[PDB]
Amino acid sequence: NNKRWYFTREQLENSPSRAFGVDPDKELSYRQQAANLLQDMGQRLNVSQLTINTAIVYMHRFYMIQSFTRFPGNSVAPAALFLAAKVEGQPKKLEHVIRVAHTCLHPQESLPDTRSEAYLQQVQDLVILESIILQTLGFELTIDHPHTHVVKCTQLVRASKDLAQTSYFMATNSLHLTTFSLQYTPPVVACVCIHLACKWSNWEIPVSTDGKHWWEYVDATVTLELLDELTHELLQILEKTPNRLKRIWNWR
Amino acid sequence: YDDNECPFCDEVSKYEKLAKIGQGTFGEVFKARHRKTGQRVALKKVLMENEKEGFPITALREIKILQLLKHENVVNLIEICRTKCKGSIYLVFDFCEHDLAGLLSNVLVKFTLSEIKRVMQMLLNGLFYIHRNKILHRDMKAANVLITRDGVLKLADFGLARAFSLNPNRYTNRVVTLWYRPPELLLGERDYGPPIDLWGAGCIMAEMWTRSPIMQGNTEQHQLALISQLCGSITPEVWPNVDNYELYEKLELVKGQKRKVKDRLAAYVRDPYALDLIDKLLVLDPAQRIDSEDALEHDFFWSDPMPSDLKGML
Ligand SMILES: CC(=O)N[C@@H]1CCC[C@H](C(=O)Nc2cc(-c3cnn4c3CC(C)(C)C4)c(Cl)cn2)C1
Repeated sequence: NNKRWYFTREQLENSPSRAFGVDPDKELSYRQQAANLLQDMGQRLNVSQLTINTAIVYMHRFYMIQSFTRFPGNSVAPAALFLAAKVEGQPKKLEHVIRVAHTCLHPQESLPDTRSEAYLQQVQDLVILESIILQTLGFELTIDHPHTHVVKCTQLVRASKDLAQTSYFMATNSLHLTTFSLQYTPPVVACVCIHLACKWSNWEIPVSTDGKHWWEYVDATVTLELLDELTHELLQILEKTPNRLKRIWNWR
Repeated sequence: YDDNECPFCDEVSKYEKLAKIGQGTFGEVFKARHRKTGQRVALKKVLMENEKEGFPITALREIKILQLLKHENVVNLIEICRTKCKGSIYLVFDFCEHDLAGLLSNVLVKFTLSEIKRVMQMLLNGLFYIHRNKILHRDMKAANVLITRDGVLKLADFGLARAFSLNPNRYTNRVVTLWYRPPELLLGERDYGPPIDLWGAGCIMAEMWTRSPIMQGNTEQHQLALISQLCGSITPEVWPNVDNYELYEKLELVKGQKRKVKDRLAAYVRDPYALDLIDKLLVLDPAQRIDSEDALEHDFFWSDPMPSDLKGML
């Protein structure tokens, strides 16, 4: 279904994890930790940001069905990434993903012997978990990211390299820091990102000859009221994220 | 994990297995009945032979392709089902009563020129769609062409299908069953495209009258030889730049063969237009081989008797 993986704020409040006593703010942190583990492993495995992003959506969706109480982020993240790398055509070997997941999670520990029963078991745990993910998502693994739509818009707005690059940054961070991917369509999330990037860079996109605002050419549902509400939410979580805004900060 | 929530993946037990229908060349295909509605479906088990890297990347590809392709002349994936040690996965498709290989191998079955036109029309329209969506079928054969009880043709078995693009492409040469394999592949091409599926369309078209696969080789050399005895011989004059990886580098080919496509089939076909289209499909140079678009435009589909609905048979 079209609305299967889109949820109301009330649906997000009454999450599987909430049913097992996880506070809303705790659940958001569990999601942010998983996205960071996916980014850390992804970087080490040398997979694309697209692959990492796909694995983050899997994780987000997975936890609208399953509870953090039953499935820890540190167990689901490696399986989600192993799956996403296969889906996105950058397959990484099972032994490889396991070795990287281990160093991220236990820097001081030493990987068990690849002949041990303890290692054979963690190999099996990943396989089992990948299968649980496939089934939770109901094999709907093709993800539309808003980065696709940002590229389209930042061109059909004639933005500086800078503006476009700031927007992609907003898009990536919206996956790490928010549940926008469970609430708003990628073209809408793309509008939110371009809007915030403009506000941050003091860039103003002029009104079209027709009298239409830029976003009306991207998504018909989109309103300035919503854009301002969503940019404010995203900016606040970004201000809470140390060194993240430094990345886009114009010091001149 | 024994007792885990799974709203979007139903257990295959919802369908009742009626009969195995895939034992020849393929793995595990069953005809089955929805236990509540009676809806007939086909269940294809995802095979876990030497699967050391979790869920098969091959199956992920097929599923991705099946989910993308939504067209009247392409098989329809209804859903994916699980089965609550180790436990299987099934691809569920709407059931199709017949298959082209079966109807053709049946002496009692008889097609009019009008219906043959219709069959080819649906087939080529399916191919146009899939190719337009950047997918190569790569396994064109009568047995992979299905027909519903309502006379609707569906392209089936996308297990070998793959997405294609627009420096050179290195696609797998281990593609297409031998009898239906185009010259390009037999000459070692890895940067191929939609024309491979059209060569297969040609072989099937000719099979609509001959009732038997026109070129039944035993090895790649035998196949290449058989092709030469029908389509003339592989010449840089006939096929510009053919002289590149073989032709001379072993692959001992003929040199005197002359095109007999229209002469050898002249008996069975009789209709001029049908013979002309087959001749344009079984073209050696993939670049000179007609595409689905132009094939659909061919006078064969636009002259009397015009294409008609399938009632032959039942
Ligand atoms: C017992 C019985 O009734 N026998 C009939 C005899 C005529 C053909 C019919 C059939 O094959 N029907 C079918 C098959 C598929 C399917 C899925 N995977 N593959 C196929 C056949 C295949 C060999 C191409 C591999 C689908 Cl999707 C729908 N209907 C079965």
